[PDB]
Amino acid sequence: AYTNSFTRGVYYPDKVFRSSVLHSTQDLFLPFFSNVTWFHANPVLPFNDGVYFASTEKSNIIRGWIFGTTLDSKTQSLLIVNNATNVVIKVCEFQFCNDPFLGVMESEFRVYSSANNCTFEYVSKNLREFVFKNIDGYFKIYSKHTPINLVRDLPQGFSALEPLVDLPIGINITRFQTLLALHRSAYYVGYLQPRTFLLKYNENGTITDAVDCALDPLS
Amino acid sequence: ETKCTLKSFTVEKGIYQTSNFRVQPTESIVRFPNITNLCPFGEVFNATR
Amino acid sequence: YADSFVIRGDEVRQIAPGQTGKIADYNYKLPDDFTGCVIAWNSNNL
Amino acid sequence: SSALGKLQDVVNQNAQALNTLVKQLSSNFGAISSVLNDILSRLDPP
Amino acid sequence: YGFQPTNGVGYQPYRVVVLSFELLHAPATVCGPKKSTNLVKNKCVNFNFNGLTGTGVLTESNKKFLPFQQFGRDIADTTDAVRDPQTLEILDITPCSFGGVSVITPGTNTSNQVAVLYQDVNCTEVNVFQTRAGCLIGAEHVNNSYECDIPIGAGICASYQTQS
Ligand SMILES: *[C@@H]1O[C@H](CO)[C@@H](O[C@@H]2O[C@H](CO)[C@@H](O)[C@H](O)[C@H]2NC(C)=O)[C@H](O)[C@H]1NC(C)=O
Ligand SMILES: *[C@@H]1O[C@H](CO)[C@@H](O[C@@H]2O[C@H](CO)[C@@H](O)[C@H](O)[C@H]2NC(C)=O)[C@H](O)[C@H]1NC(C)=O
Ligand SMILES: *[C@@H]1O[C@H](CO)[C@@H](O)[C@H](O)[C@H]1NC(C)=O
Ligand SMILES: *[C@@H]1O[C@H](CO)[C@@H](O)[C@H](O)[C@H]1NC(C)=O
Ligand SMILES: *[C@@H]1O[C@H](CO)[C@@H](O)[C@H](O)[C@H]1NC(C)=O
Ligand SMILES: *[C@@H]1O[C@H](CO)[C@@H](O)[C@H](O)[C@H]1NC(C)=O
Ligand SMILES: *[C@@H]1O[C@H](CO)[C@@H](O)[C@H](O)[C@H]1NC(C)=O
Ligand SMILES: *[C@@H]1O[C@H](CO)[C@@H](O)[C@H](O)[C@H]1NC(C)=O
Ligand SMILES: *[C@@H]1O[C@H](CO)[C@@H](O)[C@H](O)[C@H]1NC(C)=O
Ligand SMILES: *[C@@H]1O[C@H](CO)[C@@H](O)[C@H](O)[C@H]1NC(C)=O
Repeated sequence: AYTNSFTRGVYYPDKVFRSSVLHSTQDLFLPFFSNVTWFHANPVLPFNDGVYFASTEKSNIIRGWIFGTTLDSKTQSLLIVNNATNVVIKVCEFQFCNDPFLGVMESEFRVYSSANNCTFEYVSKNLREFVFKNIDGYFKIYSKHTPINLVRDLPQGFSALEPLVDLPIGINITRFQTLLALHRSAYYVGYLQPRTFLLKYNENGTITDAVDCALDPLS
Repeated sequence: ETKCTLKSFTVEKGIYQTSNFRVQPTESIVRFPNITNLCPFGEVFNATR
Repeated sequence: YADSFVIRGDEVRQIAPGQTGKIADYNYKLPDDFTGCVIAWNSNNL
Repeated sequence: SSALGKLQDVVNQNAQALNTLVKQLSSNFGAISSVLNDILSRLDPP
Repeated sequence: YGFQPTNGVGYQPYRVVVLSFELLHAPATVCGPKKSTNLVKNKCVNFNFNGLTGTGVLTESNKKFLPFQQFGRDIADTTDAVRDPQTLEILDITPCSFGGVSVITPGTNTSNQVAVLYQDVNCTEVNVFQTRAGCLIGAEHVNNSYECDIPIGAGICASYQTQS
């Protein structure tokens, strides 16, 4: 299936506060009214320039992503996981199952079978959006958690995404995947292009509205 | 100063812009994130075995 | 003004208008507003 | 109480010009940055 | 090695640590510390917050950033606020007073007395009389109204009477 975003995938493109103004930016955005894939419950996707990624549930079936160029050994990759404990970022050379996942006893993690040469570690319904990008050896992640009053369909509205993480890795990326918690006892993928937007800033400094300046003559 | 900026030993009545003025910085300050991970080389240079 | 001396064969490009180097930063400097000639010729036979 | 466009236009023109003057303090014109404290920090005087 | 405490030097055990700095091709990594200083308010200073470099006078403010926002800027894109990275407090930035200086002369063919106007400057930062055109030094403020002689501005004029 395919679906239509309406006004989705807007993130704060810098750390700068702004009071009641209209500011114009050039960056990598998800164009308004786009053609976003639909997935149910998954396969190896491309990256090619950033990614928008939403998801919907009350349980937690979406348990992180895996990135990289080959998703195996012989080249390095990232791995972002969340068991019922908390997030586990990790950067080694792995050996990934071609269909990697984790179970739910509640024993799991048939994800990889190798953790060699680790160069970075870290340990510690609902709509959960994420924007992933990778520039100059930094892997930036923006995110937002809005509550839907549906269960698993893409809604309409405006909600800007706030920066979360910054990782000075150096890693090359060309592909990525997803991770799901099996049954033993809905998600979308947009892509980002270089656009020019007009963001409206509140008096507290939040982005409340935007204009995509390449949609139509009025814009 | 008027005679210099007017290039003349006589000046006529009026008001004349002669120079600018500005306050100079008293000192310098520097701010930066706090200190947390300063590397504990007291594990490799301070091992028991 | 004739300034006459002897250097190592490498830092002959260190006698130039405007530069950084261990010979130029410590033992001899020329202004960036230099005007004149620089002559160098080899010497281990003297 | 419910037309002064000729007075509004001369105000607008002057403000639009003064803003364009300040917005030019952030162009390179073919330099490495727009800040003098950045050319005086990663370049030698020559 | 059979090490024994009664061994001549050069046969006693030495511990060795070899540090090897490498530079692959990442974006950055570990570096050395960097001394700093405290903070002062209400004085023209040269500040530096994390790389934000400028000069001016810092006061405390009534803004509220967003937890991830590190400094503010206004229309025309000048920095007019900042967050300092240790208190987590935001501070207003105001340029350090400046202006023009004008001298009021009654004509050198009449006198050598002068008055001085410091344009749009408060009088504290330089008998002494505060106009809306700036701070005026060397002229007496009388209460009568004459025709204008030398225009000061915002309704004020000056003149050489009687002698002053
Ligand atoms: C290993 O740990 C010891 C103890 O904490 C450090 O020894 C200190 O060295 C300083 C400077 O020589 C002395 O003033 C202190 O008196 C020492 N400690 C004690 C408890 O007396 C030593 O510096 C550490 N090694 C390294 C490489 O950091
Ligand atoms: C930075 O470190 C200092 C201490 O080195 C922290 O200062 C404390 O701040 C709290 C307020 O939250 C005060 O109640 C304490 O009295 C302060 N102690 C000292 C010794 O100054 C400061 O909070 C730290 N800030 C950050 C952002 O880490
Ligand atoms: C998205 O692109 C596919 C490509 O064939 C097309 O079939 C589909 O109709 C498009 N969806 C929308 C909403 O335009
Ligand atoms: C969650 O997964 C990480 C991945 O290595 C692991 O380190 C951690 O121990 C797991 N949680 C528990 C409770 O074992
Ligand atoms: C990465 O792992 C392989 C196999 O374990 C090893 O041959 C190689 O030396 C490792 N890389 C580095 C930089 O040591
Ligand atoms: C990423 O892959 C490209 C392939 O064209 C390669 O040239 C580049 O060096 C790689 N990145 C790094 C940091 O080596
Ligand atoms: C945030 O904005 C709202 C409306 O714009 C305003 O009423 C409020 O005072 C602001 N500050 C808050 C909520 O701290
Ligand atoms: C200027 O001075 C000369 C010489 O004393 C005099 O003749 C002339 O009247 C003066 N001009 C005036 C008073 O306007
Ligand atoms: C000048 O400074 C004084 C001293 O704080 C202040 O009270 C006053 O409002 C300022 N402005 C004028 C026009 O006096
Ligand atoms: C000018 O007149 C006012 C009347 O309100 C008075 O308060 C003030 O002291 C007078 N100043 C002088 C210098 O006479």
